[PDB]
Parts: sequence; structure tokens; C-alpha cells
Amino acid sequence: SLNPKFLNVSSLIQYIQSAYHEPLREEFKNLTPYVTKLSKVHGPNHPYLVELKETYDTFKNGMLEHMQKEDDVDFPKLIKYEQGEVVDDINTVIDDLVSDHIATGELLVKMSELTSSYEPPIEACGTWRLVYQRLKALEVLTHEHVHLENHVLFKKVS
Ligand SMILES: [Fe+3]
Ligand SMILES: [Fe+3]
Ligand SMILES: [O]
Ligand SMILES: [Zn+2]
Repeated sequence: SLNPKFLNVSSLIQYIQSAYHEPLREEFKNLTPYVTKLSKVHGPNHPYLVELKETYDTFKNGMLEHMQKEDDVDFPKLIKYEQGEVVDDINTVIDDLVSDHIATGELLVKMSELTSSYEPPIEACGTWRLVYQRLKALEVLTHEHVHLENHVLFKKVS
């Protein structure tokens, strides 16, 4: 479709915030209730469900504050850089946002692993099936969100 190579850091940052950050902040606020209900109704007979509320919660958290770092601190440094402005600290700023991505990543591996690649049992209720659906979706979206930053946005500045 549109080759991101032509997008300058400024625009690439904008797209990421309109396509990935903003839609995700809400997705959580809308998905979290369902993930909590599942660990109360079915957690007792299915421990993995209790383990996921946790993982999901700690993922949501890591992702929520890692995204808010990119908006309150790191994107400015990135646009600053594109405008040939002395920043000096960007080399490591990228190396922190890269690690942050590996962290929030292995967490997506566990959730998939716990959910048996998001494949419900024979006893999954609608909510259960719905959660798995919404969750699997939240995995690929962020996989696109992170890939874009890693292999395009960050590489531009480099
Ligand atoms: Fe981001
Ligand atoms: Fe990020
Ligand atoms: O992110
Ligand atoms: Zn079972």
C-alpha cells in the first residue's frame, strides 16, 4: 500500500500514535473488564485463567507506561533529532525502547502459550471465546505496532 520509507520521522510518529497508541489505550479500557470476569467465574476450575489476568494486566501496564514514555519524552527527542538538533542521548533512548519491546513481547508469548495459541477448550462460554478473540487480536496489532517502530521508525534516525 503506502511504503513508510517516504514518511518523515514526524509523520511516522503521528501515524503510530493515531493507528497504534490511541486505539490500544481504549482497547484495554474496553477489554480489561472481560479478562477480570473470566478469572472470577472460571478461574477456580482453570488456574491458567488466573495466570493470564496477571500476565495481561502486567502486559497492559508495561505497554501503557511504555507508550506514554514515547509520547511524553522519546518522540520529541526523535523529531528533535530529524531537525539536526543536539540530543546525544538518542542512541540509548532507542536501546531502551527496543528492550522495552522485548519485555512486553515475551509476555505476549506466555499469554499465547497459556491459552494454547488462543484455542478454547470444549467448555468455553461466549465471554471466554470472546476474550480469546479480542486477546489474539491485541497480540498481532502490537506485533505490527512494535515491528513498525523497530524496523522503520528507529532505523530512520540511525
Ligand atoms: Fe509505541
Ligand atoms: Fe513502543
Ligand atoms: O509501543
Ligand atoms: Zn482444563
